[PDB]
Amino acid sequence: GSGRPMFSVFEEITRIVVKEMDAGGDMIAVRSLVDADRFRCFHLVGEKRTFFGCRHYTTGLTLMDILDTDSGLQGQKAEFQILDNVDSTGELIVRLPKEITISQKIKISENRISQQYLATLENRKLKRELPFSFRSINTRENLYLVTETLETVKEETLKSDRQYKFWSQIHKGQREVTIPPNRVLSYRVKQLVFPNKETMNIHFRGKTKSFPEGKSLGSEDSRNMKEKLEDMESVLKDLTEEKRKDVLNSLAKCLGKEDIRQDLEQRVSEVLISGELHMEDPDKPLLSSLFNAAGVLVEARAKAILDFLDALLELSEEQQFVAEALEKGTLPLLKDQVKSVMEQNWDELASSPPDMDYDPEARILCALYVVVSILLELA
Amino acid sequence: YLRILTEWEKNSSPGEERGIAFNRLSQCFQNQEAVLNLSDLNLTSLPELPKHISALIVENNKLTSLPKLPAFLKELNADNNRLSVIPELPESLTTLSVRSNQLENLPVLPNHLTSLFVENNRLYNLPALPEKLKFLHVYYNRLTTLPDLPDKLEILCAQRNNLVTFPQFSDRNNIRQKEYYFHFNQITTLPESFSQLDSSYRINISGNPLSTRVLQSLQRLTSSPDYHGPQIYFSM
Repeated sequence: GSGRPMFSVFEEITRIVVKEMDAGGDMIAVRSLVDADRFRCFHLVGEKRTFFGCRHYTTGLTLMDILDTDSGLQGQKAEFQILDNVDSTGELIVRLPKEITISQKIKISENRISQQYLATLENRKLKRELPFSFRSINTRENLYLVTETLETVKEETLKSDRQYKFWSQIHKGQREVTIPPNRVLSYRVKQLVFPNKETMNIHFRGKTKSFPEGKSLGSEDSRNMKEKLEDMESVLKDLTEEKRKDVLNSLAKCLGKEDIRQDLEQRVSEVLISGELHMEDPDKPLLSSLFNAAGVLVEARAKAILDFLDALLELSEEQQFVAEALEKGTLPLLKDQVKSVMEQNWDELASSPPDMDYDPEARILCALYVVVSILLELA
Repeated sequence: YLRILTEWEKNSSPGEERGIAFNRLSQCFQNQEAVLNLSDLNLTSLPELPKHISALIVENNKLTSLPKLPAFLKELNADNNRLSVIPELPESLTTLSVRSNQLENLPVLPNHLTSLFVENNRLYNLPALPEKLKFLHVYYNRLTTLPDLPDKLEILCAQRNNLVTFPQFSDRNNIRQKEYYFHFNQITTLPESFSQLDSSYRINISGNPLSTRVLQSLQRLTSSPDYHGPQIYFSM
């Protein structure tokens, strides 16, 4: 359920692809090259809730890993349904802006799952042996099926000379990425719903929950980023200075350390889903701070820490600065600088509506702001 | 015929792989091969073409004009060339791909043409669209209007043009799934007929100077619990 570090130049390219082909539509840009192989048609994608809204993450699963098996659908082995029911639906040209160089246009190829096949995904029964990646999904997250992809047709190398304003207002010229052939750049999804533990339907239009059994129609979160960050700060002020020290140290050990961050995220998610703390956690202090004086888990603390840990992923080149400012006690100056850049180049970006499409620079500034604010309040 | 190709070979420009081209042309004529592919040869000209060919693929070259097309061509792929004009199209043509070239106009389009890809050009006008047309790419051009759309048209990519008026549709005479892209244009109004289109339409008119009245009517129409119209996207 974890995400992937920030790959800024690649996200720039894929977002340009999405703007020129489905501006304002439902096509989604692949953020990380690392995921451009597990976002193909028939692949299953998870949707988790973060500070900025929703994050799509790879599962490695496909529809065939969970589904029991004049349209041309009878026969076909039922094991290679992936290649047979994915049709090439044309080729397209994306004109690149001035900041992007190619080793002025990139060619891409579109693949789609046939509407016929997608029409058979009603009242389908899941397999009797479901992979652990599927049955251990947090029953509050969503699950999607990749329906359409746009991919490169050959190996490309691209450069961005675009400069981020916060680089000079807080020594690298161009950012380069080499994309292998047939790598997905943008995709479209359709939601998978599971009315019970043995059934699966496809959902085409409208927001919904993939696991609706026992749940009711409920108005979802609509807070902006400022409200969310302030509620986080209040959550940490309801903490014993000892619990505050525990959390601050556990978080400080994560800067520049991807494995510590991933393990802490997974463990906080574990204790959020279970509500229990066992006697086999070295990071038991942090996991202890998630419980109130009555030994009951405060989900707000777990969600705040998970949002901090997820925001750390958008800071691929900035965690060293934050750690230095935490050690030298200069986080106030850093927070002021970040707020200044946000107020100079963007408008009310700190009050952005939930699940806003963020340009990479904007998302990096917001993640930096959240991380610095949390570390400052905890100290 | 062999002497014509041999004399055409005598140019031998820098980067022109004209020997490979002579081999492929002679093989195509002598064996009566349905497909002739001269792609990625940096060629600047083409001789008389084997008049039996079904598909001519001359993508990624330096062509500025094209010879007379064989009378039974089904597919013509001339992407990424410098073609400022393309010759008369045979009625047997069903796929025309000449994207990424230097075209400002197109000839009369055979009525049984199924695929037309002319994106990345400088087109100012489009001819009457063939009735059997199913897939059309005209994005990255300078079109100000579009001909009335045929009935069997499934994919229309007309974004990034200079469109001023919304095109005339086929009165929902088609009932399959269709995606029409009009984003990044100059359309300021929409016809009332829009409110009678089915859910089978996916229309993208984002990045358009839509008037306040059109935007408010779109918001009132899509916000109604009783909206079963097109999947519409409108965002500036």
